[PDB]
Amino acid sequence: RRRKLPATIILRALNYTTEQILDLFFEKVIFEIKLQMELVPERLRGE
Amino acid sequence: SQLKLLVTRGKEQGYLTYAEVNDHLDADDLMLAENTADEDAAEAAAQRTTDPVRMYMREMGTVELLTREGEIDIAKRIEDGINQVQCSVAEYPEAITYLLEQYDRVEAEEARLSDLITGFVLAREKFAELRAQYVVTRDTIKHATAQEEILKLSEVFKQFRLVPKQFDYLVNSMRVMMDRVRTQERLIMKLCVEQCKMPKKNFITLFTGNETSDTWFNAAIAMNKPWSEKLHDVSEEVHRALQKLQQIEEETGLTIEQVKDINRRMSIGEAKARRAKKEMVEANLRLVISIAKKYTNRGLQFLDLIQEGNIGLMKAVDKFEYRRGYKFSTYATWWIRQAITRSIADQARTIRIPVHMIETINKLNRISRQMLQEMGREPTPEELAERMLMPEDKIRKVLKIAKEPISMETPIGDDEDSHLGDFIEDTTLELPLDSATTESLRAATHDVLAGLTAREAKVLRMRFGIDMNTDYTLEEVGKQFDVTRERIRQIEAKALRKLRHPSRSEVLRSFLD
Amino acid sequence: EFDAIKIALASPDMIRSWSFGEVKKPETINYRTFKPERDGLFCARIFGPVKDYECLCGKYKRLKHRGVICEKCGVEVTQTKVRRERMGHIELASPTAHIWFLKSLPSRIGLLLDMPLRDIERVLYFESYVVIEGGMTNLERQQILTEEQYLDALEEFGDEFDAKMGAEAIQALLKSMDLEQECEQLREELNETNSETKRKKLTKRIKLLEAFVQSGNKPEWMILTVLPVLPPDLRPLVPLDGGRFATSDLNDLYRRVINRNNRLKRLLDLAAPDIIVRNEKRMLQEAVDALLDNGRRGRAITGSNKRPLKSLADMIKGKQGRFRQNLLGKRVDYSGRSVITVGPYLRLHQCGLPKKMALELFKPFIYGKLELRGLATTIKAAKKMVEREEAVVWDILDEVIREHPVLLNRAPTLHRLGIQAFEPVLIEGKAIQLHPLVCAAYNADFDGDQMAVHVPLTLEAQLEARALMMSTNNILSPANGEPIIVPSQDVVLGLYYMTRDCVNAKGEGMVLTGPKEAERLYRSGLASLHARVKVRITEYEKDANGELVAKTSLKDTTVGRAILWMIVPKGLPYSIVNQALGKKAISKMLNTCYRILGLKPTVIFADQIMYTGFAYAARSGASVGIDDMVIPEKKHEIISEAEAEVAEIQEQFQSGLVTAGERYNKVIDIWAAANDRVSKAMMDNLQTETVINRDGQEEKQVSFNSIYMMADSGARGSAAQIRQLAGMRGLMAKPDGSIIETPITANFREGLNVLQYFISTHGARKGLADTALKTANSGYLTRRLVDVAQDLVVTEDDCGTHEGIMMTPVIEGGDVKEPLRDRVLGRVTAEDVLKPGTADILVPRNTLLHEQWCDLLEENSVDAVKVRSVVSCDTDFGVCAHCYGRDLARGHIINKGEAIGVIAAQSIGEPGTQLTSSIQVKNKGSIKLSNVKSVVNSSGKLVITSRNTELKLIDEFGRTKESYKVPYGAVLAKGDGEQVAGGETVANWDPHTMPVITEVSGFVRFTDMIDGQTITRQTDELTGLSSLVVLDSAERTAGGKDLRPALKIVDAQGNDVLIPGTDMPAQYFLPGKAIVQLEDGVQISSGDTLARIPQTGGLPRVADLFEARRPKEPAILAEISGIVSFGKETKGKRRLVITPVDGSDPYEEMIPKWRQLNVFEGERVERGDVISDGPEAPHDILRLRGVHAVTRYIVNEVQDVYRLQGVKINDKHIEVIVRQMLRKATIVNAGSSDFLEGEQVEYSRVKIANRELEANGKVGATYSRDLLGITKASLATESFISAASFQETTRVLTEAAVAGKRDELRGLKENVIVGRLIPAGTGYAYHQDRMRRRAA
Ligand SMILES: CCC[C@@H](C)[C@H]1CC[C@H]2[C@@H]3[C@H](O)C[C@@H]4C[C@H](O)CC[C@]4(C)[C@H]3C[C@H](O)[C@]12C
Ligand SMILES: CCC[C@@H](C)[C@H]1CC[C@H]2[C@@H]3[C@H](O)C[C@@H]4C[C@H](O)CC[C@]4(C)[C@H]3C[C@H](O)[C@]12C
Ligand SMILES: [Mg+2]
Ligand SMILES: [Zn+2]
Ligand SMILES: [Zn+2]
Repeated sequence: RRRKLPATIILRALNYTTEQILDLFFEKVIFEIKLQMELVPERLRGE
Repeated sequence: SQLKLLVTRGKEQGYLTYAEVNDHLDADDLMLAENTADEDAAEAAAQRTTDPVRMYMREMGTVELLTREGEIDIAKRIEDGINQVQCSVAEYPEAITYLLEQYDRVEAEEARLSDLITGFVLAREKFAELRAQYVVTRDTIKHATAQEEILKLSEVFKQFRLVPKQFDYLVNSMRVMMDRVRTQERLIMKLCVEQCKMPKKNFITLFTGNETSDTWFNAAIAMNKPWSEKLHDVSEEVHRALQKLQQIEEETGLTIEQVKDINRRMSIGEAKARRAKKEMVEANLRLVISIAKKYTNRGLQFLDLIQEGNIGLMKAVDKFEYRRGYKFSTYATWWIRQAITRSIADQARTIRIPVHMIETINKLNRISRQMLQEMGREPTPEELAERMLMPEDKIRKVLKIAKEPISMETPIGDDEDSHLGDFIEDTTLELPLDSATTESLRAATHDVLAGLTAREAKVLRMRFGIDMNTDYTLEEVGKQFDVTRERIRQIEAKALRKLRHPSRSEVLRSFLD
Repeated sequence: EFDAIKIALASPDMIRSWSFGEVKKPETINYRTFKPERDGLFCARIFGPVKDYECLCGKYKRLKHRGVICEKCGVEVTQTKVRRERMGHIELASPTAHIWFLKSLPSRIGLLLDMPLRDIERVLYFESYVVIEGGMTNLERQQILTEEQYLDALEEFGDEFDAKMGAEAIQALLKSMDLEQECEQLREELNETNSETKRKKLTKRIKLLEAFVQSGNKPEWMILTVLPVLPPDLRPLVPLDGGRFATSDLNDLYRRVINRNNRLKRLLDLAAPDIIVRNEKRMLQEAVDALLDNGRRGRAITGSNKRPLKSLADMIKGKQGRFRQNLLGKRVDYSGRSVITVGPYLRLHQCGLPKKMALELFKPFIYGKLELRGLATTIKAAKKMVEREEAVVWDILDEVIREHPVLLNRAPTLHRLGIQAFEPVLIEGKAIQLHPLVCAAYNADFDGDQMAVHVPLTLEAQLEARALMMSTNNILSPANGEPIIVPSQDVVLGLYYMTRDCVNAKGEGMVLTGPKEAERLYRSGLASLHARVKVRITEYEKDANGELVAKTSLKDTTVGRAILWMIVPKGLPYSIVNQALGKKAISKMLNTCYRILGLKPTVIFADQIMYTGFAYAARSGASVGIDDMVIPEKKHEIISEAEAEVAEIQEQFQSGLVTAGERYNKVIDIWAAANDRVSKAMMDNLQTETVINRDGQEEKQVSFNSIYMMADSGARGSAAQIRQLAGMRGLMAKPDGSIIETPITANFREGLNVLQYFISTHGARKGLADTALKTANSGYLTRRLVDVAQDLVVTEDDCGTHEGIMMTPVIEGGDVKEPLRDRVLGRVTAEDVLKPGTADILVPRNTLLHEQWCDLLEENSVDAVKVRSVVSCDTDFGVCAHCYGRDLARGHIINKGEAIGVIAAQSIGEPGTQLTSSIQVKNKGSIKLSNVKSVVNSSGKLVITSRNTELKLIDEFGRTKESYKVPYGAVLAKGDGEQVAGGETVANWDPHTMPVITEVSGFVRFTDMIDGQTITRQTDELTGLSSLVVLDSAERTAGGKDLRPALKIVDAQGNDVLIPGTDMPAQYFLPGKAIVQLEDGVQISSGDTLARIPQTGGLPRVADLFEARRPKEPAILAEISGIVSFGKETKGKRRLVITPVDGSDPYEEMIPKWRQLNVFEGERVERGDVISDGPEAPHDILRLRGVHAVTRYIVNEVQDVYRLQGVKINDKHIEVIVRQMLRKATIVNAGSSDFLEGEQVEYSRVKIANRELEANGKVGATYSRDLLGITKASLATESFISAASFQETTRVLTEAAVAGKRDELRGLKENVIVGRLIPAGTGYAYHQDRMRRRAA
């Protein structure tokens, strides 16, 4: 209950890189080239 | 900026949480919180650690530790300093005369031989040699060869080692003599310069070079200048100062410029000693703080312990020599521990307990701990006396020490935040009924004493201080009544007998019991 | 003896003058002999001898040689109490700053030096140097020079350079500072260019420099050089039983200060390194700071018990300080307490006192009597006699008690009736007997309560108790005029049972000769207490100037009424007792007796009523059984029907026909209806019974059921409790505030099961907690109310003013809920009450309106009077008796000296714990329209053309009975000047969309209307019509954004139609989001809708209404009369400008666009009108409307909170608090006075200042009144002794000391602290005489 700090700091304090953090907390989409994208029907719930 | 956002939020809501204030922001945090509550304005809106210990740590930090050789140089510096002042004071004449007079007084059995001197670089033989040199040198003041004789006298005087107390006494005596000379000189300068605008150039030309005769002032009065004419009005005080200076010159037996140069060298040496000692202590502050962390909960606050430790270090650094080779961290810890322990034993409890009694209490506590661990249950006063070698009454007396006074604000009510001090009564107040009884007794005595011949009433009021300013004896009331100490006793006895039987004194019987 | 108190700063010379010696050692006492040490904190030389007339050694130990200083010890031979009066001093080695003048919020030191507080702190803690009068060497005074900067500046400067560090630098700064010259410089600055804050800051600086110059202090006195030492006996080291001691925390703090000071003095001789001396000086500053105030700058120093030590400051402030714990309330001699019992045999003026308590409390009186009568010779014999409790002692005690009042008090003293004086009657036992009728005054029940008893000592105190506080003097409440001595619960039941007829009782139809025969028949068993008979009654009337003429006639009554008539005094009629006599009939009876006859007959009557009620309640033998709780026979049917309906609703919802948010409400309504039906059936079955008969036929009569009798008479209970006993327990709530849908369908005659009881517990816990919280809040409100308005006192007989409030009945739309009699009774008319026919004066002037005048006014049917009020009183420093009214507790015009502020505060705070479209007329009268412009619409009826139209129903008697508000543009069936019948809806309107309507008829053309710049194309597909919707400024293009839609009216001849009666063109600038429906060229009838524009309570309401808080969205009022206009748009908020008819127009306000304005830019408005709509503000009303309008808004807005809960208090008490709220005036023009332009001054001072000045050859100063809250208005006290009592002590003493303030005790809270007579009551004459002699 001391002065507030951004949460991600602690993640870095556990020896986590930014790429690893984004991998843990987020999903990803990909593209191919021209400029073709692999469509996943479920993801596009609003488009 | 950041404070402005928190203030805006607080104004909008009228209240704030600890987390919000802390994020948007130990002693600095408390100070900021206190400032924020100010509004619930302009001064607070516009508005290091404040801990006396953190600032001390900061100010100490800007220091460099000393290695083994790092002390040696400093040490030698100190010696040079002291050596210099010795050579500065070896030339003072009156010092040797005072030493000889004190030695003669000691020889008159007024003090121990050894207390006078801490040896030399045998004591009676060296004193005899010193006396011989003094007698052969004092009677040869004749200028041409006297300087070499005085130099030899001082050189042989150097072989001696003097007690610090009397050496410091001689130094202080020389200092006060120089202070008197300088005060007279300053009075002369103020009465001649400020009062008459006497140029400094004339003072240098005349005062300097001789500084003994009155030609520098008396003969300058006819220089044909306004300051010379104005010096007539203040010529009396300047002449008196000149006479005092001439008298002092006899004592000094030296040129005042030489005295000034000697004092300058002494001051330089003293400053060198001082700077060396400061450099040494600044480094050793770390040792002082390191030692004084084993006495935290003893009644003294950490900083007081640190300051007492600093006194001990300053004493050691003055009593440390590199001949022995003790790494300071071994000759110094002892003084630090001694000082801290004595200070704790002198200013740690409100009702002061002497040092020896503190040691006795600590020893008793240690023995009690050992006994409790060993036997298992507890030691009793008889067993404590047996194990501690005491009459078993001293043990009880030591156990009866008053411990530590209870804070008078200790919340004891537990129902209305009552304090222990609300339940302590005033035991010296006189009950209102006893005051009324005293007044009634006075009235009864006044009533009864009016029922006998005026002479008897006067005698009884004279003997017993009834309404009188003070008591009186038989002979004084006899002087009052022109009789001698016998008829007065008889009349007093008659009156007491008259008041004795009932029907004349019955309410008094009621007062009696 | 002194008559004033002065406060200032102490010079070192002054501190050395107080002291008798210097404390040099930190020692207190020897650990072996326990004697004071030498030069220690407890020293006999410095502070005096330890025992009366005795040196420390003992060589001098007699009174005979007093005043001599023993040579061995040096201890003066005097009284030991002198140790309680002598101070010492400690000469600090180095100066120390005073924490009060450093860490205060304004930071007096920094303010005076004009330096930031952080600079001062860092220089204090030996961080950076400061240049003091550096000189012409390129240095600036008060410049921070860190160690390195100072070192490099010292080089190249052979001059001294005048730089220092620590508190010595601050002291040198303060001592060098010159105040007159700096004040002159600041005057020069103020003369030249002025900025928004530059002029303000320079004025503040010059003013505070002037104040400090005039106070007589010197700045350098803020830096301590000598420290005073408190006398030893106020910080005692006292032996406790055993070898233990107890000591005050001040001994520790003084020991620390002395230890560090001595260590520093020792250290400065060793020539230590500067690090050490700097640390020592920092520690010394810290220790002195901790001593003066611990826990304010850093961390609080703690002791062995690991608690923060109490400092000197901590001994003054707080609820446990000298100012509050001991000076305003303390323990008292000659007092006792005990449990209270009933004692129903007593008289209203006497109580029952145990013999043991009476013997203990009156001991000195008994000693005096025994000695006087010769029973005892000395006081010791008397003591022994009373200790043995001989026989003569009790006769002496009975003689002492004869006529000696005692004050009885109960702990929660909410009003002044919580202390009352009674005459003791000695009883056996150990409980106090309290008269029943007084219980309600104390709020006391006999289930374990306790009372305290005090005995007045002096003749004056006894006479005050007999004449002011006696229980027979306080029979009327002081909050209103109603009696507070009403019989409560069992007297009421007895009198109800006695006077309660029955259909066919024994001895019915008899004809008695009077009350005596009725009692003789009832008592011998020949008649029933309720048998309808004819009795010859003789009653007296004051149909003369007090003559009591008699009339004898045969009344038709019962035996009970005839018997009860024996106790009624002469003047009253027989119709008072000729009824059922519930709870309120008895109170009306007592009130009638008091007003007609007086005080003594009322007291006698009340006692007789109590006795008769108790006797006949016992006689009836009324009990409570389980058969008295009659459950309805149809309850099961009602519950089953409700179950069926709710089940049908649930299954309908299961079919997806209704949203759950609506089925919930449907179920709630079903259960509410079922509960109402069950309650109605129960009450119908329980309130009537069949009896037979004079001839033999069934006849109904009111029930004699016991529960119904208790509820109906008002003795105890209600319809809700009976509903829970025999109906159904009802509908419970939830912790979230929701109402659980399924109710408790069981009563208490039947049992609850586990779940129903669980819900009941949910409710009960919350009830208890809420009670506790309400009791907590209602005390804080009362404390604030007393603090703000304590010193108000009646101090004049007539100010002569001709102004006052306009009293008229209060009407909330429909019926009237407070007649004129309640609001006008007991006040003083400010103007002649002309007859409603305007013939002659009905009530001349300055006539206290008592009951007769109120009856006269009611008879003539006047509905508006002008009554003098406190808030408009011309008296200075107090109020006059004529502008107040009458006492309300004595019945006559209030007396001079009476403290009305405390009474007002107590009356307002005492009831705190209790408190938690279309228009249809209703009577046959005449419609009267006020503030409305009329016109005839196309239909031929009358349409309102105003925003403040008021409709009143003036009956044939000319009295208003129904007041209604009608919005703009409503069709009226009838109008003014035409009689109407009942049930006629004289007005109706559409409460939707917008009331935008036109005023004339004719062809409409879209003047200054371009498509694509101000409108959008949205055709009405449903109807096929084309409508031009006006978009907003943002969406529309800039091509025509500045243009507005104007629809001019034209004719078929091509001319222009203008506004009738004026040449102003007829254009309507419609705002954004306006749907234009009608096309151009389509004639419109009058009033056509051009555009269909779319769209607390309880105690906290009272507390936030006396604090003058501003609501969330205050409705905007018209700042100035003039044509409304607009300026630059969308500059954060919409801008509006009002241009007067001729006057300048410097007013412009950033009105937010969110607010839905109710005025168009082409419509003039006068000041005080509403532009927006919403809650009003208390401050805006005072500024726009006079003082009489803000007071009216308050005395009516807080009286609504009390009326809902049934609490009634007089309006006098709310106008007393308001008078103290708006008490400061702000000056606008200085005039020929000596007042600054922008200054706040007491309104009393400015009023008299220009009054005398105007009488001379000068001109007075204008001003504007200001309104504050009760917490901000109580901080403007002009005495620093009453202010420190309830404000922050540290702030008040710090500012009063620098200002050199002196206060002459003139209030009620200051003479209590000092211990002299208050200037309010019996002490009012004493103070006036003192002022008279002092003036001489
Ligand atoms: C929370 C309240 C604490 C308070 C009730 C406790 C805490 C310490 C207790 C005192 C101390 O022991 C010192 C004394 C010892 C003697 O033998 C009896 C008296 C003496 C004052 C004690 C009484 C009491 O028991 C005290 C005040
Ligand atoms: C529940 C509160 C306890 C309180 C009523 C009891 C518990 C301990 C009692 C005090 C201590 O004994 C220390 C002192 C002893 C002296 O002899 C008389 C005074 C002294 C303060 C006592 C008065 C009182 O009786 C105390 C506070
Ligand atoms: Mg109770
Ligand atoms: Zn003595
Ligand atoms: Zn008045």
